[PDB]
Parts: sequence; structure tokens; C-alpha cells
Amino acid sequence: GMSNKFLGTWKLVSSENFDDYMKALGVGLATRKLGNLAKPTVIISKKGDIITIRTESTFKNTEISFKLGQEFEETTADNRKTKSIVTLQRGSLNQVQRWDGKETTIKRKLVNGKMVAECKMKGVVCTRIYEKV
Ligand SMILES: CCCCCCCCCCCCCCCC(=O)O
Ligand SMILES: [Cl-]
Repeated sequence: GMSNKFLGTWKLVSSENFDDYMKALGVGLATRKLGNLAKPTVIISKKGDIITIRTESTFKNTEISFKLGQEFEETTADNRKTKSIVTLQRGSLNQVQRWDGKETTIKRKLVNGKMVAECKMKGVVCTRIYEKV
């Protein structure tokens, strides 16, 4: 299952190409400005086989709870209503979000103790790096 090393509180330390990723998602200008300024904390926890990923920032908080491989309803930080599935591939926690015939993926993996989130939409790729608090 998901490595226990994912469990805990993570702080954003680096964000590359987030503005173009937000553009690809249809996020408007004023929202992108705040999005690019945000330095969220991400908290990963687990109760039995239910995994929870909570994001906290001054601008927006989000939270998803899910079982691996089972599709669930999600509300994203930019207020999309998606149907999502989180899978595990070679240690990586891979989230796919589907809405209005569109799709984006967020793959989270551990690299030398950091958590790296790769966000992909229509050929645009954003990389966000988190450090364990
Ligand atoms: C709380 C994150 C930024 C707030 C700005 C909200 C509007 C755009 C963000 C939508 C996509 C968020 C993807 C985050 C991926 C990650 O966990 O690093
Ligand atoms: Cl913030």
C-alpha cells in the first residue's frame, strides 16, 4: 500500500510552471495571482484504508478522502467538481481528475525525503516540491 513515509505535514518549498498549469485548467487571472503567491501546507493521513489529503492555504483549503482505486467525488481548489481516482504505481500516488470531458493528473512521489507533485494538463507540466515539517 501507500508508504507510511507519505504520512504527515508537508510545506511547499518550490513551484515551477504553476501559472500555465492553472491557465490550462481555466483558472482566471485574479485567482492565478493568489494561487502563485500561495505556499500551502499539505497534510496526509490515514484511518484504516481511507487516505486523506488536506491542503491548507490562506486563499483556499481543500480535502479529499478516498480508498485506492475507487472513484470518488472531488471539489478542487478552483471549484471544479470532478470524479477522481487515486492509484499507486511504483510508489507514486497518482490522482486523476475528470470533469466536462477533460482530465488532469497529479502524481505525488517521494524523492530523497521530499514530496514532489507533478501536475499535468494538456501537455503542460507543473512541478511542486514539498518538505516534511
Ligand atoms: C491551494 C493551492 C493553490 C490555491 C489556488 C487555487 C486555484 C488553482 C489551484 C488548482 C490546482 C491545485 C493543484 C495543487 C497540486 C499540489 O498538491 O501541489
Ligand atoms: Cl498560503
